[PDB]
Amino acid sequence: MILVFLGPPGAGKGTQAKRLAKEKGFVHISTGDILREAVQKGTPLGKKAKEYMERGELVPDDLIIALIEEVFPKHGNVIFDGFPRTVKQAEALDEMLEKKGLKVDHVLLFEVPDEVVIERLSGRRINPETGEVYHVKYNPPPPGVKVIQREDDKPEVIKKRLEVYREQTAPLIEYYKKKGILRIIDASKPVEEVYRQVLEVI
Repeated sequence: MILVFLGPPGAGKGTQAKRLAKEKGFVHISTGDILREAVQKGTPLGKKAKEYMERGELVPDDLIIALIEEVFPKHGNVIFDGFPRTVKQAEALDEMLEKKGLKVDHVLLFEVPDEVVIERLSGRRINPETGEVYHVKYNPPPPGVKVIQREDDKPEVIKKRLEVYREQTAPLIEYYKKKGILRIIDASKPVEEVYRQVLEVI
């Protein structure tokens, strides 16, 4: 079966993805990985994707689709983690899948209140003399170790970032809602209870 896992950063969706992959025997797919490998190996699509990045352009959607179609497991059990990102990608993904007589079975939307995402992300502190990460609330640094707060983790910026995430994702969500395949997960819950919801929907 094929699953898509979507959610903003801070939602913990990849932890859920990796556990399910391990227990059930899915291939976990991050498009970042497949792209990086193709570009490094210098395959024909790897080379084409590369020219685009060098110019300052996004890699076109049909290229990412073709990269996925290349390394796609024969058994057809995969979890897409954070992809598609747009409606356009969703349409092209659907198209290449049905070319194999396969479909997306479930899309899991990991929902979590803005308030909680801000607390998770904004709380982060970095030792710039190692790069070792801490959290003012969850895992405080020793009083004494020098730590900073990345500009990006300021509540202002994160707020902006969720707003952009929603603008981009709303139409994706609606597209999957229209097909009757969107399952809502309450990701505000303890990790074991989130995993319970995922198992329930599948």
